[PDB]
Amino acid sequence: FQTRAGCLIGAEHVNNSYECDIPIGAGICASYQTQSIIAYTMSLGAENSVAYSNNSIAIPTNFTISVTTEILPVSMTKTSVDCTMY
Amino acid sequence: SALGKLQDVVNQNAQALNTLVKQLSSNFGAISSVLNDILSRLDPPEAEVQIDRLITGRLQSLQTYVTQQLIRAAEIRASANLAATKMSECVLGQSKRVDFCGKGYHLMSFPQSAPHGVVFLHVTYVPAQEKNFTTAPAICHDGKAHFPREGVFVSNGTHWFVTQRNFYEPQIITTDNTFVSGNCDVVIGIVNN
Amino acid sequence: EAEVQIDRLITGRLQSLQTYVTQQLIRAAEIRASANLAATKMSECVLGQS
Amino acid sequence: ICGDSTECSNLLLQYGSFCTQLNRALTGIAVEQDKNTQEVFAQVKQIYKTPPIKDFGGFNFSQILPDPSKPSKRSFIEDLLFNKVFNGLTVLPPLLTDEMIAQYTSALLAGTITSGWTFGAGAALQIPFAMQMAYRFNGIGVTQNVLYENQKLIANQFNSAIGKIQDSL
Amino acid sequence: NGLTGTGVLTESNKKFLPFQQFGRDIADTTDAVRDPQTLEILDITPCSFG
Ligand SMILES: *[C@@H]1O[C@H](CO)[C@@H](O[C@@H]2O[C@H](CO)[C@@H](O)[C@H](O)[C@H]2NC(C)=O)[C@H](O)[C@H]1NC(C)=O
Ligand SMILES: *[C@@H]1O[C@H](CO)[C@@H](O[C@@H]2O[C@H](CO)[C@@H](O)[C@H](O)[C@H]2NC(C)=O)[C@H](O)[C@H]1NC(C)=O
Ligand SMILES: *[C@@H]1O[C@H](CO)[C@@H](O[C@@H]2O[C@H](CO)[C@@H](O)[C@H](O)[C@H]2NC(C)=O)[C@H](O)[C@H]1NC(C)=O
Ligand SMILES: *[C@@H]1O[C@H](CO)[C@@H](O[C@@H]2O[C@H](CO)[C@@H](O)[C@H](O)[C@H]2NC(C)=O)[C@H](O)[C@H]1NC(C)=O
Ligand SMILES: *[C@@H]1O[C@H](CO)[C@@H](O[C@@H]2O[C@H](CO)[C@@H](O)[C@H](O)[C@H]2NC(C)=O)[C@H](O)[C@H]1NC(C)=O
Ligand SMILES: *[C@@H]1O[C@H](CO)[C@@H](O[C@@H]2O[C@H](CO)[C@@H](O)[C@H](O)[C@H]2NC(C)=O)[C@H](O)[C@H]1NC(C)=O
Ligand SMILES: *[C@@H]1O[C@H](CO)[C@@H](O)[C@H](O)[C@H]1NC(C)=O
Repeated sequence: FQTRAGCLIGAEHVNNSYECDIPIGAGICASYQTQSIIAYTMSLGAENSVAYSNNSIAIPTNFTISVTTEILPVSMTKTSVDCTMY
Repeated sequence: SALGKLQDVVNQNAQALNTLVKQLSSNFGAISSVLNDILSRLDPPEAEVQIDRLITGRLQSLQTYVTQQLIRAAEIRASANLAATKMSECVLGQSKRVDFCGKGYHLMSFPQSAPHGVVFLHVTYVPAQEKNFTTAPAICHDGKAHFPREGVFVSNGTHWFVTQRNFYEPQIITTDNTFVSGNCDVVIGIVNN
Repeated sequence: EAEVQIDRLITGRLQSLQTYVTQQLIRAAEIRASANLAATKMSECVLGQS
Repeated sequence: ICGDSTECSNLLLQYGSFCTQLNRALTGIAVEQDKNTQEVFAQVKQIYKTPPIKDFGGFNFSQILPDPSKPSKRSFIEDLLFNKVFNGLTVLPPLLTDEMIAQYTSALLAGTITSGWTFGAGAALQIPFAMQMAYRFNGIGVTQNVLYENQKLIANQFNSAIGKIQDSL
Repeated sequence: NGLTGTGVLTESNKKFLPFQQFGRDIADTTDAVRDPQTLEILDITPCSFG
């Protein structure tokens, strides 16, 4: 199969679009489905038209409480090398 | 019972120290890689020419290690400054910056310590189960235009209410939740009620 | 005699390649901060009112 | 360094692993270039589309909305921007094409024209555009009647000021 | 004639000047040549790699 990233051997080119799994490049990704290795154009997401008009409004009637995590590196290992003994 | 952003730092630093250790076994164009085997079977005038190539190679190894540590410490400092700013603005206060403290309307945050980092637990409010309604900018009554004080005018199909904009809680339109400004002939979309 | 002359080229070309690779690290660390600011402006000016 | 010659290549082995480090460094900076783009542009879950009949209270977004008869389905102003700006060396392509990034910006732009700031906090909830403009006026401390009584003037000023970006570029 | 290299030679659409014997581009790599018997100029392209 000929991509714009190069020539790809050993993967079948399907026609459906999934989320990206292993990035090949120039818009192509690969994944292990079903049992074989397939290559496809990635999808950006599901489509959605909003019911816009000039006198319509959507107002929520309930809510959820969400808790999510965020991880950040603060520090690293302090190392010294004696330049002469090295 | 995830942490790859912390394991990446550990792995990159070990991978640099391993390369520095392993460059101690290259000849760099000398007869031996070990200095004692040049010293034992050579005399000073010709030991020197072989020792100088080892010195040249090992100095360059060490300099590459130190430059790449300086570039990586500057990336760790930006991360730690961002984490300090999140600790001040997400744990010691309530933020209005969108997406700064999680997805949704920030309510609060809790810190937790990690091996070389920090984990923030963000509590947010996420609105749910939206319904459709008809809206109007203003109401017309007695030849006057009425605007909501804090909310929106909504219709369930037959009746008009005021509600707050994030939670549906309909109330009667009175002179206590509206204010007046002008005639009902200038604003585009007035309805009569 | 060609070993001594090939080593003089090897040393120079290695130096030049490694200078190229250092200056790219320093330029990428600057592009990274610009993209981090662009990601914050997309959150705070496009999906909100600042 | 050697250019496919076994004499130079054997001498090079005496220098250890300098050339595995250089490649590791360049690979590490080529992966973060795609990470840079992913975090600026993939700020939506859905790809939102704008309605076919476009009445936004007098405001006119036609020079920044996508154009089908154009290359890569870009907006009119995204085109002016794309027109203004061997031996062991290769250039790798980016993971997102330019078509994909123009798709991402049109989804952001249709989300904001149509739902305000609600889609960045949850599900998109539609609201008429002038009522959204009135909420934004409230957010800077002006009352809403000042927008509703000056709607046509505010819309004309906005249209005439979007028309000047296009000239200056 | 002494111009030594390796690659794949194709026929070209350049036009040298009668005294010019080979061409080179920016970065000074040889990308064309004249062969000394046909008096025809040939494009030089590096042999695929990756
Ligand atoms: C508000 O009303 C609109 C328009 O009536 C609804 O939009 C529908 O969206 C679906 C998408 O699955 C379309 O197939 C329909 O044609 C649309 N119109 C309908 C059902 O009349 C929208 O779903 C409504 N919103 C809510 C929260 O109920
Ligand atoms: C819109 O809401 C109004 C008020 O909530 C509804 O009118 C009331 O409906 C109840 C139904 O049990 C009656 O008992 C009341 O007498 C009605 N009038 C009032 C309270 O003043 C109306 O039915 C709603 N319309 C729709 C289409 O749902
Ligand atoms: C909002 O849009 C609706 C429909 O696009 C407008 O209703 C039209 O109003 C004009 C003049 O008021 C009529 O000539 C059309 O026949 C109406 N359309 C339909 C389908 O009935 C409405 O005027 C717009 N403005 C608002 C509600 O302020
Ligand atoms: C809302 O009610 C007002 C009256 O309170 C209506 O105003 C009348 O409009 C007609 C037609 O435009 C005029 O001929 C009358 O002179 C108006 N009377 C007054 C007292 O202003 C208005 O038309 C109504 N509009 C709707 C949409 O119901
Ligand atoms: C929004 O503004 C654009 C101007 O950029 C209008 O489109 C052009 O209008 C002129 C004047 O009639 C025409 O000559 C062009 O053919 C139009 N199309 C272009 C330039 O692509 C557009 O009509 C405006 N939208 C509304 C609803 O008025
Ligand atoms: C090199 O010599 C050969 C002959 O040894 C020439 O070949 C002749 O070329 C002409 C074209 O100009 C043909 O019509 C003849 O049939 C060729 N003859 C033979 C025997 O090959 C060639 O032209 C010479 N080229 C130069 C540049 O001197
Ligand atoms: C993919 O879809 C296109 C539709 O244009 C079709 O021509 C092609 O044969 C399809 N390929 C496969 C493997 O189904």
